[PDB]
Amino acid sequence: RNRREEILQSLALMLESITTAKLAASVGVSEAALYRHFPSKTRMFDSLIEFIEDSLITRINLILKDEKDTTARLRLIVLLLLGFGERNPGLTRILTGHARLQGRINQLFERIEAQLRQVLREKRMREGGYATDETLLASQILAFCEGMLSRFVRSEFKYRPTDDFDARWPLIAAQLQ
Amino acid sequence: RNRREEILQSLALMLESITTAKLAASVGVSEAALYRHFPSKTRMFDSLIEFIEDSLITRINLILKDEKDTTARLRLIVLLLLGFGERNPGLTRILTGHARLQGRINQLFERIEAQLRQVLREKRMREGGYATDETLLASQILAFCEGMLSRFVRSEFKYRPTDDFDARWPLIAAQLQ
Repeated sequence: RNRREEILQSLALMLESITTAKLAASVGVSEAALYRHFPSKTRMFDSLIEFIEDSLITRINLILKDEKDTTARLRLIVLLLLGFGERNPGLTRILTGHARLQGRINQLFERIEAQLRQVLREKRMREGGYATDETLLASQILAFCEGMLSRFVRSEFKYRPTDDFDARWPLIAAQLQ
Repeated sequence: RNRREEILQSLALMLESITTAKLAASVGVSEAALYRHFPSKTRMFDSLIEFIEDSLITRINLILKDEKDTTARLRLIVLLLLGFGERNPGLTRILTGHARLQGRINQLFERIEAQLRQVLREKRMREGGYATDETLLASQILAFCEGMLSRFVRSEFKYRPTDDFDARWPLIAAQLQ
Protein backbone atom coordinates (compact mmCIF):
# COMPACT_ATOMS: atom_id res chain seq x y z
CA ARG A 1 0.00 0.00 0.00
CA ASN A 2 2.41 2.60 1.36
CA ARG A 3 4.95 -0.04 0.40
CA ARG A 4 3.76 -0.43 -3.17
CA GLU A 5 4.20 3.21 -4.02
CA GLU A 6 7.61 2.58 -2.45
CA ILE A 7 8.51 0.02 -5.06
CA LEU A 8 7.15 2.45 -7.65
CA GLN A 9 9.25 5.33 -6.37
CA SER A 10 12.37 3.15 -6.37
CA LEU A 11 11.36 2.13 -9.89
CA ALA A 12 11.06 5.74 -11.13
CA LEU A 13 14.50 6.43 -9.67
CA MET A 14 16.09 3.43 -11.32
CA LEU A 15 14.58 4.43 -14.65
CA GLU A 16 15.85 7.99 -14.10
CA SER A 17 19.55 6.99 -13.96
CA ILE A 18 15.34 -2.46 -14.17
CA THR A 19 16.10 -5.81 -12.43
CA THR A 20 13.42 -7.10 -10.07
CA ALA A 21 16.07 -8.44 -7.72
CA LYS A 22 17.74 -5.03 -7.19
CA LEU A 23 14.39 -3.28 -7.03
CA ALA A 24 13.02 -5.70 -4.41
CA ALA A 25 16.21 -5.16 -2.37
CA SER A 26 15.83 -1.34 -2.79
CA VAL A 27 12.71 -1.56 -0.71
CA GLY A 28 13.79 -3.75 2.25
CA VAL A 29 11.99 -6.75 0.78
CA SER A 30 12.47 -9.84 -1.40
CA GLU A 31 11.61 -10.62 -5.03
CA ALA A 32 9.03 -13.13 -3.81
CA ALA A 33 7.37 -10.34 -1.80
CA LEU A 34 7.70 -7.74 -4.60
CA TYR A 35 6.19 -10.21 -7.08
CA ARG A 36 3.17 -10.58 -4.80
CA HIS A 37 2.44 -6.88 -5.47
CA PHE A 38 3.48 -6.79 -9.10
CA PRO A 39 3.64 -10.32 -10.62
CA SER A 40 4.77 -8.94 -13.94
CA LYS A 41 7.17 -6.21 -14.86
CA THR A 42 4.37 -5.24 -17.22
CA ARG A 43 1.87 -4.78 -14.38
CA MET A 44 4.12 -2.49 -12.35
CA PHE A 45 5.04 -0.31 -15.35
CA ASP A 46 1.31 0.07 -15.65
CA SER A 47 0.97 0.75 -11.91
CA LEU A 48 3.87 3.18 -12.30
CA ILE A 49 2.07 5.21 -14.94
CA GLU A 50 -1.05 4.98 -12.80
CA PHE A 51 0.94 6.05 -9.74
CA ILE A 52 2.08 9.14 -11.66
CA GLU A 53 -1.45 9.84 -12.79
CA ASP A 54 -2.95 9.46 -9.31
CA SER A 55 -0.20 11.55 -7.72
CA LEU A 56 -0.74 14.17 -10.40
CA ILE A 57 -4.52 14.26 -9.65
CA THR A 58 -3.80 14.55 -5.94
CA ARG A 59 -1.78 17.69 -6.64
CA ILE A 60 -4.61 19.06 -8.78
CA ASN A 61 -7.34 18.38 -6.23
CA LEU A 62 -5.31 20.62 -3.98
CA ILE A 63 -5.29 23.50 -6.46
CA LEU A 64 -9.02 23.24 -7.01
CA LYS A 65 -9.62 24.06 -3.39
CA ASP A 66 -6.95 26.69 -2.73
CA GLU A 67 -7.86 28.69 -5.83
CA LYS A 68 -11.52 29.23 -6.72
CA ASP A 69 -10.87 31.37 -9.79
CA THR A 70 -10.77 29.35 -13.02
CA THR A 71 -7.75 31.13 -14.61
CA ALA A 72 -5.73 30.62 -11.40
CA ARG A 73 -6.60 26.95 -11.17
CA LEU A 74 -5.60 26.56 -14.81
CA ARG A 75 -2.34 28.48 -14.34
CA LEU A 76 -1.30 26.09 -11.59
CA ILE A 77 -2.43 22.85 -13.18
CA VAL A 78 -0.44 23.74 -16.27
CA LEU A 79 2.48 24.69 -14.07
CA LEU A 80 2.14 21.30 -12.32
CA LEU A 81 2.35 19.42 -15.64
CA LEU A 82 5.35 21.43 -16.80
CA GLY A 83 7.06 21.30 -13.43
CA PHE A 84 6.40 17.58 -13.11
CA GLY A 85 7.92 16.81 -16.48
CA GLU A 86 10.93 18.99 -15.55
CA ARG A 87 11.53 17.29 -12.21
CA ASN A 88 11.06 13.83 -13.66
CA PRO A 89 13.03 13.74 -16.96
CA GLY A 90 13.06 9.92 -17.04
CA LEU A 91 9.31 9.50 -16.49
CA THR A 92 8.61 12.34 -18.91
CA ARG A 93 10.53 10.62 -21.71
CA ILE A 94 8.26 7.64 -21.30
CA LEU A 95 5.08 9.75 -21.49
CA THR A 96 6.62 11.57 -24.43
CA GLY A 97 7.42 8.46 -26.46
CA HIS A 98 11.22 8.26 -26.20
CA ALA A 99 11.13 4.91 -24.28
CA ARG A 100 3.79 -1.44 -25.38
CA LEU A 101 1.79 -0.10 -22.41
CA GLN A 102 1.12 3.17 -24.24
CA GLY A 103 -2.61 2.75 -23.81
CA ARG A 104 -1.85 3.41 -20.18
CA ILE A 105 0.22 6.50 -20.99
CA ASN A 106 -2.58 7.81 -23.19
CA GLN A 107 -5.09 7.09 -20.39
CA LEU A 108 -3.01 9.32 -18.10
CA PHE A 109 -3.27 12.13 -20.68
CA GLU A 110 -7.00 11.75 -21.39
CA ARG A 111 -7.27 11.85 -17.60
CA ILE A 112 -5.39 15.12 -17.05
CA GLU A 113 -7.38 16.40 -19.98
CA ALA A 114 -10.73 15.64 -18.30
CA GLN A 115 -9.62 17.51 -15.16
CA LEU A 116 -8.83 20.53 -17.32
CA ARG A 117 -12.07 20.08 -19.20
CA GLN A 118 -14.13 20.33 -16.02
CA VAL A 119 -12.24 23.22 -14.41
CA LEU A 120 -13.30 25.05 -17.58
CA ARG A 121 -16.84 23.70 -17.18
CA GLU A 122 -17.15 24.78 -13.55
CA LYS A 123 -16.80 28.28 -14.98
CA ARG A 124 -20.15 28.39 -16.75
CA MET A 125 -21.62 26.44 -13.82
CA ARG A 126 -21.43 29.78 -12.00
CA GLU A 127 -21.62 32.30 -14.84
CA GLY A 128 -24.41 30.51 -16.74
CA GLY A 129 -19.39 29.69 -20.32
CA TYR A 130 -16.36 30.26 -22.57
CA ALA A 131 -16.87 31.16 -26.24
CA THR A 132 -14.99 27.97 -27.07
CA ASP A 133 -15.84 24.32 -26.62
CA GLU A 134 -14.21 23.37 -23.31
CA THR A 135 -13.18 20.13 -25.01
CA LEU A 136 -11.38 22.13 -27.71
CA LEU A 137 -9.83 24.35 -25.00
CA ALA A 138 -8.75 21.60 -22.63
CA SER A 139 -7.07 19.79 -25.53
CA GLN A 140 -5.51 23.09 -26.74
CA ILE A 141 -3.93 23.65 -23.33
CA LEU A 142 -2.80 20.03 -23.00
CA ALA A 143 -1.27 20.14 -26.47
CA PHE A 144 1.00 23.03 -25.33
CA CYS A 145 1.95 21.16 -22.14
CA GLU A 146 2.60 18.04 -24.12
CA GLY A 147 4.64 20.01 -26.64
CA MET A 148 6.80 21.55 -23.98
CA LEU A 149 7.45 18.14 -22.46
CA SER A 150 8.37 16.83 -25.88
CA ARG A 151 10.94 19.61 -26.43
CA PHE A 152 12.86 19.22 -23.16
CA VAL A 153 13.48 15.52 -24.06
CA ARG A 154 14.44 16.51 -27.65
CA SER A 155 16.84 19.37 -26.96
CA GLU A 156 18.64 16.86 -24.78
CA PHE A 157 17.18 18.83 -21.89
CA LYS A 158 18.31 22.30 -22.97
CA TYR A 159 14.74 23.58 -22.78
CA ARG A 160 13.12 23.22 -19.39
CA PRO A 161 9.27 23.11 -19.40
CA THR A 162 8.90 25.76 -16.67
CA ASP A 163 11.43 28.23 -18.08
CA ASP A 164 9.87 31.64 -18.62
CA PHE A 165 6.46 30.40 -17.45
CA ASP A 166 5.56 33.88 -16.21
CA ALA A 167 6.05 35.26 -19.72
CA ARG A 168 4.19 32.33 -21.30
CA TRP A 169 1.10 32.00 -19.10
CA PRO A 170 -0.36 35.23 -20.55
CA LEU A 171 -0.34 33.63 -24.01
CA ILE A 172 -2.47 30.79 -22.66
CA ALA A 173 -4.70 33.10 -20.62
CA ALA A 174 -5.47 34.89 -23.89
CA GLN A 175 -7.17 31.66 -25.01
CA LEU A 176 -9.62 31.77 -22.08
CA GLN A 177 -10.74 34.73 -24.18
CA ARG B 1 19.37 14.32 -57.23
CA ASN B 2 15.80 13.88 -58.44
CA ARG B 3 16.64 10.23 -57.91
CA ARG B 4 17.82 10.62 -54.34
CA GLU B 5 14.60 12.16 -53.14
CA GLU B 6 13.15 9.16 -54.96
CA ILE B 7 14.92 6.73 -52.69
CA LEU B 8 13.81 8.91 -49.78
CA GLN B 9 10.18 8.88 -50.86
CA SER B 10 10.25 5.10 -51.28
CA LEU B 11 11.86 5.00 -47.83
CA ALA B 12 9.11 7.09 -46.20
CA LEU B 13 6.54 4.77 -47.77
CA MET B 14 8.25 1.63 -46.55
CA LEU B 15 8.44 3.08 -43.05
CA GLU B 16 4.75 4.03 -43.29
CA SER B 17 3.52 0.42 -43.74
CA ILE B 18 13.72 -1.27 -44.30
CA THR B 19 15.98 -3.54 -46.42
CA THR B 20 18.40 -1.77 -48.75
CA ALA B 21 17.90 -4.46 -51.38
CA LYS B 22 14.13 -3.92 -51.63
CA LEU B 23 14.52 -0.17 -51.42
CA ALA B 24 17.14 -0.08 -54.20
CA ALA B 25 14.80 -2.21 -56.34
CA SER B 26 11.87 0.15 -55.51
CA VAL B 27 13.66 2.84 -57.42
CA GLY B 28 14.71 1.06 -60.64
CA VAL B 29 18.28 0.76 -59.40
CA SER B 30 20.71 -1.56 -57.60
CA GLU B 31 22.04 -1.66 -54.03
CA ALA B 32 25.48 -0.76 -55.36
CA ALA B 33 23.97 2.35 -56.96
CA LEU B 34 21.79 3.21 -53.92
CA TYR B 35 24.82 2.84 -51.64
CA ARG B 36 26.67 5.40 -53.77
CA HIS B 37 24.04 7.96 -52.67
CA PHE B 38 23.59 6.75 -49.11
CA PRO B 39 26.53 4.53 -47.98
CA SER B 40 24.94 3.99 -44.61
CA LYS B 41 21.40 3.39 -43.54
CA THR B 42 22.28 6.00 -40.94
CA ARG B 43 23.12 8.63 -43.57
CA MET B 44 19.85 8.23 -45.47
CA PHE B 45 17.71 8.34 -42.31
CA ASP B 46 19.47 11.61 -41.76
CA SER B 47 18.88 12.66 -45.38
CA LEU B 48 15.28 11.54 -44.90
CA ILE B 49 14.74 13.87 -41.96
CA GLU B 50 16.54 16.56 -43.93
CA PHE B 51 14.38 15.82 -46.97
CA ILE B 52 11.29 16.36 -44.81
CA GLU B 53 12.73 19.56 -43.40
CA ASP B 54 13.68 20.96 -46.81
CA SER B 55 10.33 19.98 -48.33
CA LEU B 56 8.61 21.58 -45.36
CA ILE B 57 10.58 24.85 -45.88
CA THR B 58 9.73 24.81 -49.57
CA ARG B 59 6.04 24.77 -48.66
CA ILE B 60 6.59 27.64 -46.23
CA ASN B 61 8.53 29.80 -48.68
CA LEU B 62 5.41 29.59 -50.78
CA ILE B 63 3.15 30.89 -48.02
CA LEU B 64 5.47 33.78 -47.29
CA LYS B 65 4.91 35.11 -50.76
CA ASP B 66 1.21 34.40 -51.29
CA GLU B 67 0.23 35.92 -47.95
CA LYS B 68 1.86 39.16 -46.80
CA ASP B 69 -0.10 39.47 -43.56
CA THR B 70 1.71 37.93 -40.57
CA THR B 71 -1.36 36.24 -38.98
CA ALA B 72 -2.24 34.62 -42.33
CA ARG B 73 1.28 33.35 -42.90
CA LEU B 74 1.25 31.92 -39.39
CA ARG B 75 -2.17 30.32 -39.84
CA LEU B 76 -0.92 28.44 -42.88
CA ILE B 77 2.48 27.44 -41.58
CA VAL B 78 0.82 25.94 -38.53
CA LEU B 79 -1.72 24.28 -40.79
CA LEU B 80 1.19 22.89 -42.86
CA LEU B 81 2.83 21.33 -39.78
CA LEU B 82 -0.44 19.82 -38.58
CA GLY B 83 -1.47 18.68 -42.04
CA PHE B 84 1.97 17.23 -42.71
CA GLY B 85 1.95 15.19 -39.54
CA GLU B 86 -1.58 13.98 -40.40
CA ARG B 87 -0.68 12.91 -43.93
CA ASN B 88 2.53 11.25 -42.83
CA PRO B 89 1.71 9.21 -39.67
CA GLY B 90 4.86 7.10 -40.00
CA LEU B 91 7.25 10.04 -40.38
CA THR B 92 5.43 11.92 -37.63
CA ARG B 93 5.95 9.08 -35.15
CA ILE B 94 9.66 9.38 -35.75
CA LEU B 95 9.68 13.15 -35.15
CA THR B 96 7.48 12.56 -32.13
CA GLY B 97 9.74 9.98 -30.49
CA HIS B 98 7.79 6.74 -30.99
CA ALA B 99 10.50 5.19 -33.24
CA ARG B 100 19.91 7.69 -32.40
CA LEU B 101 19.73 10.40 -35.10
CA GLN B 102 17.50 12.56 -32.89
CA GLY B 103 19.89 15.47 -33.15
CA ARG B 104 18.71 15.59 -36.73
CA ILE B 105 15.04 15.47 -35.71
CA ASN B 106 15.63 18.28 -33.23
CA GLN B 107 17.46 20.26 -35.94
CA LEU B 108 14.32 20.00 -38.10
CA PHE B 109 12.29 21.48 -35.23
CA GLU B 110 14.70 24.29 -34.35
CA ARG B 111 14.55 24.97 -38.08
CA ILE B 112 10.77 25.26 -38.39
CA GLU B 113 10.97 27.30 -35.24
CA ALA B 114 13.36 29.85 -36.79
CA GLN B 115 11.02 30.28 -39.78
CA LEU B 116 8.20 31.04 -37.36
CA ARG B 117 10.47 33.29 -35.35
CA GLN B 118 11.22 35.48 -38.36
CA VAL B 119 7.68 35.65 -39.76
CA LEU B 120 6.93 37.20 -36.36
CA ARG B 121 9.99 39.44 -36.70
CA GLU B 122 9.06 40.68 -40.18
CA LYS B 123 6.04 42.15 -38.40
CA ARG B 124 7.91 44.81 -36.44
CA MET B 125 10.17 45.27 -39.48
CA ARG B 126 7.19 47.13 -40.94
CA GLU B 127 5.36 48.37 -37.84
CA GLY B 128 8.51 49.50 -35.99
CA GLY B 129 6.61 44.50 -32.80
CA TYR B 130 4.59 42.06 -30.68
CA ALA B 131 4.33 42.59 -26.92
CA THR B 132 5.99 39.19 -26.54
CA ASP B 133 9.47 37.95 -27.32
CA GLU B 134 9.16 36.43 -30.80
CA THR B 135 11.37 33.62 -29.51
CA LEU B 136 8.87 32.94 -26.72
CA LEU B 137 6.02 33.16 -29.27
CA ALA B 138 7.56 31.00 -31.97
CA SER B 139 8.31 28.31 -29.38
CA GLN B 140 4.76 28.68 -27.92
CA ILE B 141 3.24 28.04 -31.33
CA LEU B 142 5.60 25.16 -32.11
CA ALA B 143 4.85 23.58 -28.74
CA PHE B 144 1.13 23.40 -29.70
CA CYS B 145 1.97 21.92 -33.12
CA GLU B 146 4.32 19.47 -31.52
CA GLY B 147 1.70 18.59 -28.92
CA MET B 148 -0.93 17.91 -31.53
CA LEU B 149 1.45 15.68 -33.43
CA SER B 150 2.22 13.83 -30.23
CA ARG B 151 -1.48 13.16 -29.53
CA PHE B 152 -2.40 11.69 -32.93
CA VAL B 153 0.38 9.06 -32.47
CA ARG B 154 -0.78 8.43 -28.85
CA SER B 155 -4.51 8.07 -29.37
CA GLU B 156 -3.55 5.44 -31.90
CA PHE B 157 -4.54 8.03 -34.48
CA LYS B 158 -7.99 8.87 -33.11
CA TYR B 159 -7.08 12.56 -32.95
CA ARG B 160 -6.08 14.07 -36.27
CA PRO B 161 -3.85 17.20 -36.05
CA THR B 162 -6.01 19.25 -38.46
CA ASP B 163 -9.38 18.35 -36.94
CA ASP B 164 -11.32 21.46 -35.95
CA PHE B 165 -8.47 23.73 -37.05
CA ASP B 166 -10.93 26.51 -37.86
CA ALA B 167 -12.14 26.49 -34.26
CA ARG B 168 -8.59 26.27 -32.90
CA TRP B 169 -6.74 28.88 -34.94
CA PRO B 170 -8.52 31.71 -33.07
CA LEU B 171 -7.01 30.44 -29.80
CA ILE B 172 -3.55 30.80 -31.33
CA ALA B 173 -4.35 34.14 -32.98
CA ALA B 174 -5.21 35.41 -29.50
CA GLN B 175 -1.53 34.94 -28.64
CA LEU B 176 -0.43 37.34 -31.39
CA GLN B 177 -2.15 39.67 -28.93
